[PDB]
Amino acid sequence: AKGRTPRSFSQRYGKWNAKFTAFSNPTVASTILTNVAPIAQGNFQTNVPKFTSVNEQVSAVLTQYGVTGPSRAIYQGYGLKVARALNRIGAGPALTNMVAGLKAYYVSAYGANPEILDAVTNIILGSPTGY
Amino acid sequence: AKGRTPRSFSQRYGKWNAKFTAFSNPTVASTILTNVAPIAQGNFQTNVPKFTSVNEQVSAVLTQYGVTGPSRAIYQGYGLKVARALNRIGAGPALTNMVAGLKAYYVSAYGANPEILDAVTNIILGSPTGY
Amino acid sequence: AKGRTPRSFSQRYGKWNAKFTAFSNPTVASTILTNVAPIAQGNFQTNVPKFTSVNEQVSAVLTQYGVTGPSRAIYQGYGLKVARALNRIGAGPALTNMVAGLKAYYVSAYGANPEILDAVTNIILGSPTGY
Amino acid sequence: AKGRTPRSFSQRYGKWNAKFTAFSNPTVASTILTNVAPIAQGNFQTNVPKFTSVNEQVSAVLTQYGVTGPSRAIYQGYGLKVARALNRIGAGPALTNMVAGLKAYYVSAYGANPEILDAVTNIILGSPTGY
Amino acid sequence: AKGRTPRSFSQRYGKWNAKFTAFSNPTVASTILTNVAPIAQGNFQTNVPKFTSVNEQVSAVLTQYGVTGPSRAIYQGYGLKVARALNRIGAGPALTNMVAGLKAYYVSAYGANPEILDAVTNIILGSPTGY
Amino acid sequence: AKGRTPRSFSQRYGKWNAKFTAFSNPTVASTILTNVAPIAQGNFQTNVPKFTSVNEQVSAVLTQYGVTGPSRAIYQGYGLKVARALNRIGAGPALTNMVAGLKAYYVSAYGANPEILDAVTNIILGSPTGY
Amino acid sequence: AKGRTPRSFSQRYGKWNAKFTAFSNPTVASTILTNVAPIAQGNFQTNVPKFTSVNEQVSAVLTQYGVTGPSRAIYQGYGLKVARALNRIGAGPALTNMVAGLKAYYVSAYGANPEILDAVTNIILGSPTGY
Amino acid sequence: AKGRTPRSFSQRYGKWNAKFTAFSNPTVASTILTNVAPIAQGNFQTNVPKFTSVNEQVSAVLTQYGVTGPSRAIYQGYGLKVARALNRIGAGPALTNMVAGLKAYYVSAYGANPEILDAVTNIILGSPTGY
Amino acid sequence: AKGRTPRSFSQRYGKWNAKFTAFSNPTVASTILTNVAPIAQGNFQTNVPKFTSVNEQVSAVLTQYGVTGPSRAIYQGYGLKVARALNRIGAGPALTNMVAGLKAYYVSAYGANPEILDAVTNIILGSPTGY
Amino acid sequence: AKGRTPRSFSQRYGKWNAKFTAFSNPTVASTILTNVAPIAQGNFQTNVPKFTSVNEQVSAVLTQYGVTGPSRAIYQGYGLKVARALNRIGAGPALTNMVAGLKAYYVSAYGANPEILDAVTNIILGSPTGY
Repeated sequence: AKGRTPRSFSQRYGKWNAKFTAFSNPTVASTILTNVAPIAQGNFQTNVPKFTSVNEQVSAVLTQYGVTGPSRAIYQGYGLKVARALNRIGAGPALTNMVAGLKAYYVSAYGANPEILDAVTNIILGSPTGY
Repeated sequence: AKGRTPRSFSQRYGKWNAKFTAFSNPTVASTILTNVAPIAQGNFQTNVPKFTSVNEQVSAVLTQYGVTGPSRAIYQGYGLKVARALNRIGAGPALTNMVAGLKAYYVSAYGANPEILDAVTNIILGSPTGY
Repeated sequence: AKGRTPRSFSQRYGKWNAKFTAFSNPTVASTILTNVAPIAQGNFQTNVPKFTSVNEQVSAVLTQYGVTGPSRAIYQGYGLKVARALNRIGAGPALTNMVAGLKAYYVSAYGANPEILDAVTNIILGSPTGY
Repeated sequence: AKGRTPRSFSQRYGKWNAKFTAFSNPTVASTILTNVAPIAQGNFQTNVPKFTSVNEQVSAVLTQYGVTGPSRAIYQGYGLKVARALNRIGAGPALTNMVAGLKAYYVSAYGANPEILDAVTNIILGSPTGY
Repeated sequence: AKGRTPRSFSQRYGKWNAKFTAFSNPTVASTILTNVAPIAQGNFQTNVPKFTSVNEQVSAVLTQYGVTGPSRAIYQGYGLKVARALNRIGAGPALTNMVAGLKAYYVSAYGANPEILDAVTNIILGSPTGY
Repeated sequence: AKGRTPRSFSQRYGKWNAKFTAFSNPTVASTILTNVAPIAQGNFQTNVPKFTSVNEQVSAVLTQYGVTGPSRAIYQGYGLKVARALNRIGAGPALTNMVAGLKAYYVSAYGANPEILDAVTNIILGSPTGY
Repeated sequence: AKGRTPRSFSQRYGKWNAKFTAFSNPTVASTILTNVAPIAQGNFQTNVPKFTSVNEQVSAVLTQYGVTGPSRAIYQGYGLKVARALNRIGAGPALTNMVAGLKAYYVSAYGANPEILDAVTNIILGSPTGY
Repeated sequence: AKGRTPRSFSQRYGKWNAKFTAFSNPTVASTILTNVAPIAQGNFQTNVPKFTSVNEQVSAVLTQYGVTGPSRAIYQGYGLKVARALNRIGAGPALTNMVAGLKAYYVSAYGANPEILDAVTNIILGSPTGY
Repeated sequence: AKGRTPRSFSQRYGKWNAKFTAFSNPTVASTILTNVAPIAQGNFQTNVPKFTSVNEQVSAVLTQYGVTGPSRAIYQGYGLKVARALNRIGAGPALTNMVAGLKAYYVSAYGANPEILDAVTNIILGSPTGY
Repeated sequence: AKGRTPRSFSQRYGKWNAKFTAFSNPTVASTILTNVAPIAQGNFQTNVPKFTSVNEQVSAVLTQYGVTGPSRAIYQGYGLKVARALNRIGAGPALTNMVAGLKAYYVSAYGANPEILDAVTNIILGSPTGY
């Protein structure tokens, strides 16, 4: 019962502004954040290492291909994207379909190199295709 | 002088946790949010109508094709993605490159229909390719 | 969701000014800095030794070549730049590309001597080219 | 009488730690920042418009050449670098020397396109060489 | 009766440390600085414009000769040195002696260019020799 | 990011005045100075003996040449100058260049005696030229 | 329903005089201007930077070509006109048509130089024709 | 002594804001407007009839050529432009140059018809060229 | 819409008198001036040091040439005029043109000495011609 | 006893700021302006007609030479300049000298036309040379 009726700009803005003005009260924000602190810490500790390690391995791979500067971010980004998929749906044919989709995305929108995308996918999933 | 040295999971977690604990203070959160409220309201008012209108137009287009349920989300998402591109870099060859990249992304990763993607790109940009 | 919409000068100034005013509060600044103090100390302790060593060794090299005064800053700066690259991406073909680019930068913009740049690169990376 | 005797890692660390511990005091930070707020606002207002305008113009130039994603950052960064030089020393032969050095830097280290570098320095300085 | 008897390291250190420990008192420091604030402000206002103007003129001169980076500081420093002399002893034969001595100093110790030193002392004093 | 934009006299005066007014606070000054006290003591103890010994040796040398009164300060100053160089850059060709430059400085600007300058350089470095 | 019936001189004068006499009331003018002050400030802040930047760039271009005095105003005006077009309709074939028409206008009516108009169009739009 | 030193965006905005805030005071606006009312009425009375009559004559001319809707505004605008010129500088060769420039302007930018432009300038000035 | 219609002496005088009478009101003058006070202070602090320094240097140059009395004002005037140009348009060919024009102006109208004009433009701009 | 001692920037600024802060008082400004109103009116009435008539005559001259736009201002200004001389010193050899100096000024610094300057001088003084 959250997205059942259409909400126009006026309604979205009104409700967003009401909730923002409410969260800016000292007691409201303090209470909410102090109560959600341990769960947030647990979620960070559960999820972030899988992505920090991907950062480190993709850095190792990018240094061997001579990629420097902001052009590194491209492949770093792609790697993180793949890791997200592996975290969300697991390994299997769906992950293969998403890896192909992500490679097409990056190659045709951002001019990424298919060879370095294969190298990143190999360091993350074990195979260039990911089977 | 922000992303100059590599940060491991320990350093990221420690700094994120220090900042999250600091922001949970009543005075800190209330002060920051009460100071940034008008700029946030202005940015919302400046940016969201361009996306609410895309929502309504793509809804109208999707009803003409019989798309129902979560399958609508796919195309809605695509539309917003395209709108984001138009908002960020502007109209021109870069926009056509990104539209082609997004079409490849969605068709090959999420099994989207090319005809409905063309119809959505037409209602948003004016032509299926976006020239 | 940080650099997705373009920000004009008035928006940048409004947000920067709101945040500067919020941080000037005694409670906000004291809380944030007292929370991030141990992490800042740890980052300083892990990173700065690598650069104090470079300072010492480039000083030793510059004394043997007769460089005095602000002209030492030139080469000191160059050295630190190279060290930054080594701290960021590691050794390999990428570090080679960046060392060549930095040598071109300094020789063309600041009238540096190629021989002393080779000497600083030799004392830092082990060889003039840096392989 | 600031950089006259050599400082080792332990001396730099001790002094940086002393000053950082002192600034974390509520009264010290509050006083310093509340006193320097108007001058910081004046400096922001004097300087930042020159760079936001460069951002917008280079965005326009980059959309006509088909550059998307983090590849834009490269050229954006280069443009800002050039603007920095024009703000520091002004127009003249020194600016020509630095523009040549910056093009060498970016082309050799980050693999930039010479034509797009020419277009960016043309929208900023008026000429590809910058005379 | 200030520098009449010789002081060894132990005596210099004892007295310097006594005075530094005394000035660290809240009342001592606050009283002394609050009392000397207006006289210090007047001294600053009286003296600094003569050197800000020298900075701007030497910058205009250095851009015409293609000097960039730390190599500018050399000439900038020389300029300020000359301005110091002009402030202290005034124009006349003593100023000529000191200009010759400063040129010898800079050319022999820091590898400065005689032509740019002539241009700098010409923008400051009106003549390359300073007569 | 400290000397990247040009500051005029009004900006320099505004920031200097703000910082001077802030430091005159009892808590600000007392906290900063009490925090930097041990590091300042350590730096004094590390550096000042090398200069008190130079004072003693140059005084011994000057008594053997009949130098009395303010004329002693000249050579004393030169001695300290030379010692500064030795403490900063070390022994080598750069120290030779700086000793030659300082000799030219003193002989041509302050009318010092070349023989006594050679004697002071001998007592400090071990040779008149300093090799 | 504003421009539907023809209005002669006496009707325009009667209505203009009525509205001007009404706005001269203290309460009327005070209320209207106090209510529109924030929106006016916002419109100024969003629009004027784009034109001040044009002023500085065209000033730089005109100094390089030797234009002095009121003859500068000519080209300044032209530049602003071009900028106005880019603000209103955007980049594309319509902006090309408007730029060609504006060049024809100024070269025929005000004796402007075609090559300096090309240089102004180049600093503003990126190209002499502005494609 | 009004346009002698360059004003940046912050200076223009500051002065415009100060003046706009001052004018919204009840007494300031009321006084200024009730003082300038008779002079404004006189200026309106002496100037506007020349343009109302031009509007009527150009309306009559446009109805004879079949121009309807917003396409009328074009020529109406053109006529007023010519009328402004005849009011500012008078009849003569300068008016010939300006009429030629205005025709080139409107024909190249707004796609106006040369025949209807000749008819409008003939009903206004007496001749198609305006001699 | 300020200088579009010609104004005779009666209109200029009537409007000037109305505005002078309005400004003499206590509330009007007080509000306007109190509102524009900080911007005026900032503009004074921004611009006047450049001209105070020029006055001081030109007086220094004039004492060396034996110029006394109101004859000094001539050259001071020239100097200030030159500084004005440098503040307005910048350095470049346009400044060369205006310096030549100012020298011709002063030599032909006021009987100034060409060599002393060379000396003044030398102390201000760097060379007698000003390149 | 007004210009007998040299005044530095801080003295000029302090006195100007004192007088400006004083004049912003309601009573001070009101009293001064209300007292000087009739003298200001008389000075305006005595002087401005001589310059409005010059404006009208020079407009008539410029229209028959084909001068349009901002280029008119040049000659208008020149004319006013000449009229100023005639109002200050009157007719005679000094006026011939100033007319020659003004023609040199305008032709060299602003690229004015000698023939149109002759026509302006002839309509103002009766002869191109002004004898």
